[PDB]
Amino acid sequence: RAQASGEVAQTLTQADQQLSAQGDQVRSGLESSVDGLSAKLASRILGVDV
Amino acid sequence: TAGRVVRITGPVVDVEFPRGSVPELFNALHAEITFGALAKTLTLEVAQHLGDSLVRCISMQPTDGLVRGVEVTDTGASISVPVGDGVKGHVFNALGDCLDDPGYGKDFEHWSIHRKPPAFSDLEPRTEMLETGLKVVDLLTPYVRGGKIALFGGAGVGKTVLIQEMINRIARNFGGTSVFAGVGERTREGNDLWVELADANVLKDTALVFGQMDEPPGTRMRVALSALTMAEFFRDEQGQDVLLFIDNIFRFTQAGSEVSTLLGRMPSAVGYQPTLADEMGELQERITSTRGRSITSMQAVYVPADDYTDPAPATTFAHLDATTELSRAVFSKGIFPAVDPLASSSTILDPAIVGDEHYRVAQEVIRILQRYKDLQDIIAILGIDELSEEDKQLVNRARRIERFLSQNMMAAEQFTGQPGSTVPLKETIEAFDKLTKGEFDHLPEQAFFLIGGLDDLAKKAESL
Amino acid sequence: TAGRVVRITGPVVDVEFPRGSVPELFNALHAEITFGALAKTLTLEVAQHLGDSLVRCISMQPTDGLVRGVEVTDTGASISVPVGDGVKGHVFNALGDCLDDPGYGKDFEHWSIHRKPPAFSDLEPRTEMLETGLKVVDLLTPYVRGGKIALFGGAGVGKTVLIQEMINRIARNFGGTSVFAGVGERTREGNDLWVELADANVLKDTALVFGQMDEPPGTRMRVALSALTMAEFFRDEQGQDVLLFIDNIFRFTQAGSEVSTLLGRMPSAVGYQPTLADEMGELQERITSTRGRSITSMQAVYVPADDYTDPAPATTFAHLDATTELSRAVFSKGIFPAVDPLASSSTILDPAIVGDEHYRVAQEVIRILQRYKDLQDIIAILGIDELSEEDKQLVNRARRIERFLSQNMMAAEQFTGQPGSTVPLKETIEAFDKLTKGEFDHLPEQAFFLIGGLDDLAKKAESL
Amino acid sequence: SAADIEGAIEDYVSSFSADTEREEIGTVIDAGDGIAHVEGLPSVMTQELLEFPGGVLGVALNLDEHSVGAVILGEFEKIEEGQQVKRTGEVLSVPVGDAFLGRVVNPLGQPIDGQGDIAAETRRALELQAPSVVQRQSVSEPLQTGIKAIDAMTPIGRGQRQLIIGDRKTGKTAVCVDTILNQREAWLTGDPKQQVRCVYVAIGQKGTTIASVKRALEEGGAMEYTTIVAAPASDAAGFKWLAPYTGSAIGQHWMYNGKHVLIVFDDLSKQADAYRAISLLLRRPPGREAFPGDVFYLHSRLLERCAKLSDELGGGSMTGLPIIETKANDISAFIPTNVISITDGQCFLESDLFNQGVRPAINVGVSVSRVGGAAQIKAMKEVAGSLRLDLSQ
Amino acid sequence: ADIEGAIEDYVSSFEREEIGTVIDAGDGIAHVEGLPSV
Amino acid sequence: AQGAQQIQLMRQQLIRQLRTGLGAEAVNKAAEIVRAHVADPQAQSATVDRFLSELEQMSRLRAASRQSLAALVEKFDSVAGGLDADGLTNLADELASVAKLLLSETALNKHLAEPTDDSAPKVRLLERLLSDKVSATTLDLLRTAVSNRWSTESNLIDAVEHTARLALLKRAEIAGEVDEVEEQLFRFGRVLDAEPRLSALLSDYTTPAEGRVALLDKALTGRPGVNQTAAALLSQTVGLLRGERADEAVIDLAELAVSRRGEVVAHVSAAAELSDAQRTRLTEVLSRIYGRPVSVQLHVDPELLGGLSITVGDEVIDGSIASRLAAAQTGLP
Ligand SMILES: Nc1ncnc2c1ncn2[C@@H]1O[C@H](COP(=O)(O)OP(=O)(O)OP(=O)(O)O)[C@@H](O)[C@H]1O
Ligand SMILES: Nc1ncnc2c1ncn2[C@@H]1O[C@H](COP(=O)(O)OP(=O)(O)OP(=O)(O)O)[C@@H](O)[C@H]1O
Ligand SMILES: [Mg+2]
Ligand SMILES: [Mg+2]
Repeated sequence: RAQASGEVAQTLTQADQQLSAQGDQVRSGLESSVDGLSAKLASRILGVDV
Repeated sequence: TAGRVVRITGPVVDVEFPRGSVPELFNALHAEITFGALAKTLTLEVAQHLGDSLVRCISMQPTDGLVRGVEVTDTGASISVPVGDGVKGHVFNALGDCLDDPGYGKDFEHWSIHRKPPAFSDLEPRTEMLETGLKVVDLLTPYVRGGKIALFGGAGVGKTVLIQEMINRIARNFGGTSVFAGVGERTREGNDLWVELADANVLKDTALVFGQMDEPPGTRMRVALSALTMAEFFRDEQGQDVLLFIDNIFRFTQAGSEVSTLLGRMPSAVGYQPTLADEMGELQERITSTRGRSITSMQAVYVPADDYTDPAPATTFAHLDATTELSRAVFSKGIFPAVDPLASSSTILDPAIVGDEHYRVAQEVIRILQRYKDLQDIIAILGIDELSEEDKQLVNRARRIERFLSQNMMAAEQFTGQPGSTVPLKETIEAFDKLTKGEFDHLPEQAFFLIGGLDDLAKKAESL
Repeated sequence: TAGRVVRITGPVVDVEFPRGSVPELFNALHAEITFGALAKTLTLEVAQHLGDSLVRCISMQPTDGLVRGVEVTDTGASISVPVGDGVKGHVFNALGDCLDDPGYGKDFEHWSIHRKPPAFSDLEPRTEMLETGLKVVDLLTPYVRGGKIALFGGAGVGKTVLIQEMINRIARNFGGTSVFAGVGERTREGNDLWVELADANVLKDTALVFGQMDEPPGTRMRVALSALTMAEFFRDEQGQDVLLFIDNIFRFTQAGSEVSTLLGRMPSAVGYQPTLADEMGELQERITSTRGRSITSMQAVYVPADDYTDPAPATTFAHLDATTELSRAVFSKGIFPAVDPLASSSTILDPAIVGDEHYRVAQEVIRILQRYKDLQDIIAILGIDELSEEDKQLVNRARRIERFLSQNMMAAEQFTGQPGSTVPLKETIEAFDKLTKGEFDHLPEQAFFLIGGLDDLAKKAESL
Repeated sequence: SAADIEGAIEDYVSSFSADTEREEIGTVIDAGDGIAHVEGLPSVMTQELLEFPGGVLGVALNLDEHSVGAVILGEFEKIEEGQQVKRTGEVLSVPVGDAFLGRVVNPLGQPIDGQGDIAAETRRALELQAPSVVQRQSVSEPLQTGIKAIDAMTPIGRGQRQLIIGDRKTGKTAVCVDTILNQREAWLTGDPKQQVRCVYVAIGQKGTTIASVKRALEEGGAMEYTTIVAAPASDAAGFKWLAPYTGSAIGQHWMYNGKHVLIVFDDLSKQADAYRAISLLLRRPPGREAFPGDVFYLHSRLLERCAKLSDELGGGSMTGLPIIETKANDISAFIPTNVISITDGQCFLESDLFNQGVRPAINVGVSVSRVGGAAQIKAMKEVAGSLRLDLSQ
Repeated sequence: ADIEGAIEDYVSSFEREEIGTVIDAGDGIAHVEGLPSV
Repeated sequence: AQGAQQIQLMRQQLIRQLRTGLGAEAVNKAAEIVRAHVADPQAQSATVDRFLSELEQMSRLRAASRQSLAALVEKFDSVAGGLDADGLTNLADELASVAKLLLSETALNKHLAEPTDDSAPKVRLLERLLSDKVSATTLDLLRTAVSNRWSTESNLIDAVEHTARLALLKRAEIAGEVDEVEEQLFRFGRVLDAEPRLSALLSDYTTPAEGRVALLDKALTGRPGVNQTAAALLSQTVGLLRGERADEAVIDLAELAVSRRGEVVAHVSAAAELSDAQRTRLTEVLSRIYGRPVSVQLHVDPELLGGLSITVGDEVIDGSIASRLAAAQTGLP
């Protein structure tokens, strides 16, 4: 059980590092759309093209 | 001319009417809840006239969804329930609507659930014993045919089990009509009773009325009256011998307490409504049996806080011929069905009715048990070995009597596994007479626990 | 603009504002008293909105001298206290005004005494044991580091002395900071604690917030929140480990009760505020330790009339990781720290946390003491002489165990002159294992009073 | 990882709309201690949800000629006079669905575990009527708690309402958490007729205790199928009063879809205190022990919704393990006896027996299960038919 | 000045039969407006 | 398996954090965009017109008091139908005077408002007290008011004050200033809504009402532009507030003035003064929706971000662009 907990902790830390890096990567992709998404939302609230 | 909901406070609704159309007290009014999830027709019972053409009503269904200013129409008559031979074999709620077959009694004769009790000129005391088959009841708390019977109990001491057993013992072979009124009891027990009656083919002779505890105070107040109206129709309009089981009658008074403060009444002792005694007296006096017209009523009376000095049980005690008092102290000792042999009483336990042998045996049993109860304090500290020889013999006999008053009941089969048993009255008298004279002091006390009869006593003595 | 005082009812002041300037709840308002010796700027805390642009407020200084119609100016923010490393080593009142140096802290950062409790996601259960050196605490009620500890007790049983003992045992060598919050104990005790901490050189690491008995209820119910805001700042902004001594959180509930009576809210069971549980939860869920940052808290709880069923002790019991219920019965026997071993408990007395041996010894001790308690009436009437030999031996070693749970606390040196001891946990476990096994049941009972250890036990045995 | 990061925002923006409609709005005239009186709102329903501007919700309890007395369900520090109160148009209700498994939620159903929003299937009103007498069937399927004393002497069946009652630190929460944990073997079966879902309603418990319970369930795998409706002691009296009903609604949603639920209420004694506080703040005159007259109703209305539905209604069930804290070992108090009379049994955990080494500490004599053998497998019924009465003797 | 005298005269003004009207009625109690000589 | 679930939860947590960040940034950018767009006057007018197009496709008295007040207003109509401007002014002044008398002489009001059926003693008391001081019409109105029963003593003062207001309202109607009085009363309503401190000072009824009316004359009603009838109404109301706030009292008086002509007031909030075309369109559409002619009271609130909002009674139609912005911001998953 201790060995299983240790290996689970190891894979958890590895996955945490990998997911943090991959989220840092996908941050640029999200920022690539942020502007168009904001424009679309503004147009939707106004009921007309922004 | 119709009303208008002005003020809503939980189960209490105030309704304003035009000055010329204020409904009478206890009239039924119909409001409407239109919210989809809770849409319904809400039956209000006028409880007070509070001036300026405002009435104050106790809602029967939950008021959740009711809107201020919603129109309230006046029926012109009090809450009415169906009556007749038709209501037998069916389940109704407080309002008289059928549960197992909706729209069943919509065209039966309808009686208002509010009526004055029978005139004092029509009352005749009942002095005929009702043989149950339970040792303790038959010996020390002999029930009355046509009288009023009670099962007083704290919380979870077996009132429902014992009342179901009482249905099993009295109603199975009863040639009359039964009416069971679930007044704020547990719904699971109501369903078990319904299925048990259907299985035994007693349902066709029984009409069930349920006001279970999920319902608001109004239904828990008026369900007792709704069932009692069917009982009164069977008593008066048909001359049938009637059985009227009620469980739990205290939920009636308790329900009145819940709306007591919202109705504007100052609370009496222990937080009960000031009209506790008057309301309970009306309801209980409606249950009596006039001469030539019998209602054998049995009511389970909840004792709050296991306190028999509480106002509700104390006020109810005056309304009963026999009172089987269940105590948690006895229940804790394994002695099912929980009866305190000393607190319980009966008005027919007199030598002129039950006979000299029965009276002598019962009263000697009470003497032994009271002496044992007094000695318990001494024994718990000084030890039994320091008691008198006569007192030591009495303590042994008292333990055997306490354990022999226990019985394997039919309804308790699922508590003990073993099947139910019935002890004839003569056998109970003989067995307890022998116990009191010490003809069974040689048997171990555990041989007397949950046996029900002398043959079972001998068999269990052999098994030990 | 400003408002006007419209009603004054003891320490409660109603103030009317214009329509658009009504202050938010818990804002600080400044009124003026101009009469001679009572002149002062009076801090009010908004407690309710009454409508018509009135807010009902709690005075932090006594209102004696306040005049109807006097201008009230709202500060626009809740009562704020200074926070920072500079707050340590100094004495503050509920309002954050320093007493050792009156002008101190005005240039520090100020934090509202009112804030939301830590988010549920930030909480995790603490399970590390805080070894104190007291036998009873280390054995039967292991204190939790980063958890909540309480010391319940009637008047004069030793709550404050044990608080001082734990300041001497925990705070003395603690790496992090400490906060002591008087919440309605004696000003004499506050001064004694201040001088003791200065003498022990622990003052530089601890912040003292007092608001003692003589203060009005508002002060006595916000001093806990002020000290707690200081502790929260140390927990969150400095990342330090924090001790938080409160004596007495009952006086916070009692001040709340007084205010509620003055605020016109209907009383609860025994006169306490209807919001008793809500107020105590708001106060004590802030004291919790979030994930990576610990705040150990030790609270004295006054139980009024030695009644542990009182709503205030009962409400606070649910909030505590470890409880030490001081009992009058144990105190009268001279068994200091007067802990009732059976009523006191800890959440970490679990074999998965303290180990198999510690748990087994603690449960054997509790078994012996509970059996001794069961025999209490027989011992009172007839004494040990009538007991069975097994029970006689058990009672002998139960008396020896109960007396060996007593210890010579280092804070008690001021009373009995005897120096205080410290028993490591392993030695406590071994000694109580031997006691429960009877290895010491030949020594006289007197050898175990206030001895604190095995070597000291042998020395005192030689002395006798 | 996926395009959902931008896809969800795109879908929300494209589908977002705030079409105007008549709001029927009132104004606060009095607020404090979690109670707010609202002038206006002519068409507000009783127990309607009112939206205060800070996103805070209240429940319209009192409906007088002048004002609406609502109980703020959440942070009431932001409610002030002159403040603008919208009616939600829906009776007191909570979101429900399978998405609540493994989540810690407020009595309003919104999460407090820090994870994402819950994709509720629908909304269920908290005050829907309990199953009637003709809609139930006898309790006959055992609910294995894993504790010999309970499963032998006071068996708990599916559809039963077993009260765990006792003083402080007598093993109550331990019993309930062990019962929840023992259902993992059934959950892994994948059969809805065997799976028992759980809802642990924490009332007036400090947050760290609910976190400890959640960690105990995670370490046992019970959070795969257990929901926690947490009303920590910090939360106002409204949440502590509403949490049992929110748990009951979440459980009932599964109950009426043919699934078996187990509901723990920890403690109903703290719900009674919160309801007392709410009623006194609303200025309802109290009854005995300062409690409202409706305090019995409060529990029955709740506990009676735990039932074994008939086959016509799907066969589902909801088992209730209400927990009551007795003061000074007095089982004869008001609320204890109320719940004892509302439930189908007791497990009276006594501190005396707990200290004597009897763990789980069931007082055999006082404890009872009115379902009895019907909630036991035939082997257990045969082996322990008279065990409880034998131990009492 | 004349207010007190006129008020007293009106009060004194309050062999004809006296009949009141029920205004409230609930729980066995009835409030009856009028009947000044009751 | 528990570790696998833990890493899956970590992944979902990261996904949700990314979504939250992206949504917050997008909504903030959209808020900036909409704030910029609404700044244009033509664009703001376009938004208002679009909102009107969207619309285009869509008391405190119990039974006894209610009936008695209805009868009192009916008799007031019957009697004052043939009155004159001077007569109506005298009626209003004397009704205000007797209201003041009843307010000050609490015992006199308590005896006068006795709900008993026998009205003759009450009428005799009213005569003996007040017959020689007032005119016949006001005396007859007061006698009928006292004859009918009232649910509370305060309701008699409420009714006499209501009749006093109706007297001045009929005076204005006869003179033809019905619209001017309503609008100009609304003018003071808004004025007293601002400078809230003043509203409190007027609300003080403990101090003699002479000081309150003097304050009102010095501050508000002493100017030449104030309509005489509305000034009399304001003075009458401030002299009889009896705890009702001055601002609320004046706005309620304006509501009564519009109600007496069958219309209902609608309070409209906009970012800027709406033009005449959209003003008349709004009035027509609001009348269509509420089935009753409406009078719109505009309020300039630039914080709404260029939208339009309406409140009628207890109902609110919120088309404000700021409201939609808030809904979008709080609507993030
Ligand atoms: N460990 C001890 N050793 C010796 N004497 C003690 C000890 N604990 C308490 N006492 C005695 O009890 C007295 C009261 O102790 P303490 O000040 O701690 O009381 P308390 O329980 O906090 O009560 P209060 O409610 O008055 O604050 C001490 O002054 C001393 O006389
Ligand atoms: N069967 C058991 N065996 C051993 N230890 C137990 C058992 N049941 C409970 N305990 C322990 O006894 C104490 C009782 O804690 P528990 O949470 O079960 O009590 P509770 O009834 O919820 O109390 P509280 O009123 O403090 O919430 C804890 O130390 C628990 O670990
Ligand atoms: Mg002290
Ligand atoms: Mg617990």
